[PDB]
Amino acid sequence: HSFWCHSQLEVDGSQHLLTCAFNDSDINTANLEFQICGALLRVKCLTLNKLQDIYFIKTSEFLLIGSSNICVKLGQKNLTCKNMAINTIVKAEAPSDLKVVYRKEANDFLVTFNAPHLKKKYLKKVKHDVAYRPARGESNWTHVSLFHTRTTIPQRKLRPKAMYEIKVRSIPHNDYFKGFWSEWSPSSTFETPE
Amino acid sequence: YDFTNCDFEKIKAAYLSTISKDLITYMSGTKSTEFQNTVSCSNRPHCLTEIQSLTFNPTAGCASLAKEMFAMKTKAALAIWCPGYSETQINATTTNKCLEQVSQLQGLWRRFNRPLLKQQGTKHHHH
Amino acid sequence: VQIQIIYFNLETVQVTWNASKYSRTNLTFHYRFNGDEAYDQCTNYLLQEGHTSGCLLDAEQRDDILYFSIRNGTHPVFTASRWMVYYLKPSSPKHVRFSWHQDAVTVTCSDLSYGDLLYEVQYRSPFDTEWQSKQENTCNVTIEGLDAEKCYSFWVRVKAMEDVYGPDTYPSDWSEVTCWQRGEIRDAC
Ligand SMILES: *[C@@H]1O[C@H](CO)[C@@H](O)[C@H](O)[C@H]1NC(C)=O
Ligand SMILES: *[C@@H]1O[C@H](CO)[C@@H](O)[C@H](O)[C@H]1NC(C)=O
Ligand SMILES: *[C@@H]1O[C@H](CO)[C@@H](O)[C@H](O)[C@H]1NC(C)=O
Repeated sequence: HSFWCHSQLEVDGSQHLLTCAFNDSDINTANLEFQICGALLRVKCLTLNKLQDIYFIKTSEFLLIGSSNICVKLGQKNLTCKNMAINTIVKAEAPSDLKVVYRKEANDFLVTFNAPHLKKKYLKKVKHDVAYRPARGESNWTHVSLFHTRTTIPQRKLRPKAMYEIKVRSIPHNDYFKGFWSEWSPSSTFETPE
Repeated sequence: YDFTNCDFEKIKAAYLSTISKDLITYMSGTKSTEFQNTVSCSNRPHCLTEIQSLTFNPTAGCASLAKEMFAMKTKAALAIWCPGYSETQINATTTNKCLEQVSQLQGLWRRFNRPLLKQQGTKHHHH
Repeated sequence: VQIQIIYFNLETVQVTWNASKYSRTNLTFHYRFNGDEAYDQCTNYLLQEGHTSGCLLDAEQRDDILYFSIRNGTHPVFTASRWMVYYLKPSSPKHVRFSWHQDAVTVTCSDLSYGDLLYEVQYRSPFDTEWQSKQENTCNVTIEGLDAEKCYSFWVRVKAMEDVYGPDTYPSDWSEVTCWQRGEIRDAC
């Protein structure tokens, strides 16, 4: 019954989201519930809501200070409990609005995107990972590490008269909030000149 | 309570991560310059003493800030990182006066982050 | 009464005022620090058009609440009390140096004697529409992913951190603008 959890901050308000699921997806989750206790503002515990193969809770109860016990329960029996802090399991939200503009004057491509964490109250420092490769055939992705929402790709670095695929992801970089890479953004494509 | 046994660096991390932001949310819409600054503090233990007082000791006009999210986090940080703080906890229980008082808290928390800056509280040379 | 407070580089506090009503007069400035109950009068006045317009206090790197009052003789016209560091203006970055490595640069400078500051480097090539920026806790900012083949204009400044000093501080003035193409200094860009 081993499991994982991740938190996401200020999702649809001042409310945070906690998501958990079993490592083994071939598990009959019949009557198994997830309960989080501790590090909550007004209550001792919260029970997560099941949706197909995942469990979640959207709430404002998290203190974001101190550890919580997350338990897999069958009735009142604890099958497995793990202690973890909501502030150390933060999955960043994926960037969006990825755009590439070819600048002939500069002999480069200007890449821009929107970083949702910048609009949040907490966690205002994330590291971005931009990946690109030709849209046709198999290639090892070229990765660019950034701390801002723009980068340039010099023309000389890309093959001419070719179509490229580009995507981006983010991870918390903060001395308090720690966690996981976001999912990749949807991919954008662009064409290189002669 | 004596705030000299606190993990100040851990408390500082908690302030900068979330508490600072929650105080700003509470004060939203007020002019920075709108409240006169009246409450001061010196060292980190003294600042925590004054933060303690203003956040949890009930004043007149502002009966309770204790239920506020910034206060609940402050109580959480002090219970985790100040040993014997929860063993000394007393076990029984927006106004234009609360905004004044929260403005005072913001200054103390900020002063808690400047412990190395000198003040009028002087005379300390040695051998 | 309109007022301005500047705490220059944690050295000097300057409080300036203007009030058209009290033009035919010298308004007096009285101050004290926290606890030091009796007010003292200003011993360093700024004048404008022959009349008092400000005061200079030697603050000697001290972080306190300055309590002050401006008076039309005995009658107080304006009274306020503010944490002095809230009006901090750090000094301009000194001894700014650049070290290049292929498509990267490391900008260093003399750090100030006080903490919780952000040393910001702004840069652009003629192809950029706005200044791009990178900042750090110390004056050692590394900007990777640039183009050795392009000319870049650069300038540095010091800001106080809002979480520690509050929102009303002043950034330092920017240091001298320098131009760089292929790891060598240039005149124009
Ligand atoms: C408050 O309650 C808890 C549990 O009863 C106890 O540990 C704590 O020390 C009490 N406070 C005082 C001052 O006795
Ligand atoms: C002086 O008054 C004018 C408006 O009359 C204002 O623009 C200026 O900033 C005031 N000076 C100070 C020190 O704020
Ligand atoms: C105001 O003070 C200046 C000197 O600081 C002096 O020249 C002037 O006569 C004074 N004005 C009045 C109203 O006395």
